[PDB]
Amino acid sequence: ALNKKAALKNSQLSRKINQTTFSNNKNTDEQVTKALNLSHFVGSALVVKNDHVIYNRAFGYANKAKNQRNKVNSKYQILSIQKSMTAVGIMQLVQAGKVKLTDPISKYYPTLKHGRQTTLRQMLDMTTGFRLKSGSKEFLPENQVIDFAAHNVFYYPDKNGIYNYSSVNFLLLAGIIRKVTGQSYQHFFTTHFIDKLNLNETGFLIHGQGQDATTGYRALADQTLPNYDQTMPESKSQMANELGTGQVYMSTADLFTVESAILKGQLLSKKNVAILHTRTATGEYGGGVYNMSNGIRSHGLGYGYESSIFLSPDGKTGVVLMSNYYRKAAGIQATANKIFTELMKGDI
Repeated sequence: ALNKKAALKNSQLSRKINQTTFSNNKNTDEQVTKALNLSHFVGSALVVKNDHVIYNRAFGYANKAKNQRNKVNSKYQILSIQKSMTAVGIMQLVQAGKVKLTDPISKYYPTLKHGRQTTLRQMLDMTTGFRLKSGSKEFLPENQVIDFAAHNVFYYPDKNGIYNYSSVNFLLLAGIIRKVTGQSYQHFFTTHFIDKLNLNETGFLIHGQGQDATTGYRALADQTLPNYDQTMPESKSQMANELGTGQVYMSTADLFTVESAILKGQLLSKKNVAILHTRTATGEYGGGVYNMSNGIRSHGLGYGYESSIFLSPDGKTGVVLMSNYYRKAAGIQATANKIFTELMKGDI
């Protein structure tokens, strides 16, 4: 219907994006702003080159009703980009000698009837046959979010060992962090990421964003322009059910800091970062990110938000775009991809 039309409009936007020039004898602000304006971007945009911020600008409204404009320090949902952080949490446990990537899931989830042999390595690479079709419709504490998933997950033998995206893999990994450490995931995340890296605009949505908050907006089918006519709800249960997988908010700077710190070896040895970030035979995905010849990427979608990061192998050069106004017909990822490609060539 309009669904199909929206995919087509987005293809056409990617076309116009991909055919924009980009020269380094022209002002960075002007060129990036032109590309963001093409997609009618709403949110905040960060471009870093050899660790220097070269573009940092916000567009549209954090909360239109309250006349609050998005700011460079606005907070957005990182969504699935949190999986890369859960992945690093697991590999920290590997480095500390507390788990192995060859461990079978049945070591941690003894009640599972099928897929018991599935390794932690496979869960980290999206090469498992597990799927959770939906979480609990009522708010559950972490231990019960984990219990729900372990008892409600499907297993598909056809999908064992081949890349197929399934979020429950990372919820279950978060439950393994809980079991091994005896800590909550929220506490683990706070000490290992928030405290460690001095993140001041990072937290869990279930506890509120505080200052510089944003509101998620709902687009009607096939719309490209932001009208802010409808907010997108997210219940407490939906936030709880994103344990390990998409329950965190960050500023663009805080997201860049985490992903960069990972690659620079600040949280985990460079050797273990490389072991973690290893693609598979069937997919670029490995260890919670997509692995490319020219760095990593991760993308998130939900609750009216979209998030995107592209980052160079050494962590010093990249693009973060986050939006509180997802539109299928005006996605942000192709824009971030093009900026990153140009940035890595030397064209900015």
